[PDB]
Amino acid sequence: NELILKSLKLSTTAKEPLVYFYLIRTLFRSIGGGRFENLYKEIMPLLQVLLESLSKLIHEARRPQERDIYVELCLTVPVRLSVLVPHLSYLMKPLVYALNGSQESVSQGLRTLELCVDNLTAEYFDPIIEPVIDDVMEAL
Repeated sequence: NELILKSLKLSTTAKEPLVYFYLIRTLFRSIGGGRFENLYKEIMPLLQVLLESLSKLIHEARRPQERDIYVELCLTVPVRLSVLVPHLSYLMKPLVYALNGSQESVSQGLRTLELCVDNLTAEYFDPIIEPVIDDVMEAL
């Protein structure tokens, strides 16, 4: 938790903030265990909202690689789906970006969508996907 919070805090003021996001991406990729999602549960909203803000307010400065990193962090959260049922609105926006990206991002987005459609009930999930259903279906 301390590492994640510090990484974000100096990412707010680093000369090249992408390095800290690379570190967080590596951490999420290489992490696995029962207690770590329990530790991420408390700090989920801050990370989600920060990734949302950076993803929406980026204009592809150097390449789309920063947006790719942001969406990969957003959809590669190690927590189980049961805890992740709330805050799904933060996940919905990067879904279209992932589905419109490269091969790995497309695969990650498709895996997230498959995990989402079957577990969640229709009446709960439908309003959440409604704002971006047209673009999601076009990309699909």
